[PDB]
Amino acid sequence: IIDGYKCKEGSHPWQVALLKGNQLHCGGVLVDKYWVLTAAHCKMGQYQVQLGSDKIGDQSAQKIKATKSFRHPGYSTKTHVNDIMLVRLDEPVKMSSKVEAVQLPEHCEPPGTSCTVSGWGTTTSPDVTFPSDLMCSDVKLISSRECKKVYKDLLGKTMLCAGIPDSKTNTCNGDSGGPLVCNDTLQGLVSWGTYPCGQPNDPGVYTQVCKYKRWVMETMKTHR
Repeated sequence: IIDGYKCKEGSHPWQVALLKGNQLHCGGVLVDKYWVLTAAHCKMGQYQVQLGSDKIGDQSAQKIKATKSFRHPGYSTKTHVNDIMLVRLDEPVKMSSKVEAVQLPEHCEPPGTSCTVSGWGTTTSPDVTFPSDLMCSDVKLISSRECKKVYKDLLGKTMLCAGIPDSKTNTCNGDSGGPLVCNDTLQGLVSWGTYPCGQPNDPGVYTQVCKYKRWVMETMKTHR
């Protein structure tokens, strides 16, 4: 997160870190005791999922291993359309004041809605610095029609854009898969941006979670 702020202790109990062993690979968001939602480009054969702390590599926070990933079958390694993936934990996580599933959206929030995205991505670019504490950035949903003025054909129908005009406040490397929450629901997953990060008027780009409600439900289901 570029030009962000330290998220407030325990206001983000749905935040998880996907680690490659010890080391930050991606963000993620808890959606149930057994399931984590993240970007498809974050996929690995296994993860260690850190839950329940704002501090990355917190020795007190529980890590749960996960080996099974369910990428949206439409994911494109070329365009990054459908950049969403569910991950099944090896064991369920106990809920508490530091660990809580996020609210999945019932509707799509419109342009202009105020949001916050969080992660442990670098706070500088291109020269990288990785933080201990979870960082937050307040952004606003930008309409497809505006965002297209910048990104043109790069933008698919289920990519959502967010940012602040004339401001560097944005996502960056390591923030991938993390939550964009607007109005107490998850509206986005961090997908991509321009590089270097934090360029004014270059929106951050997100998988628009309201468009995948059937798929998430179908994939998570536990009964029928």
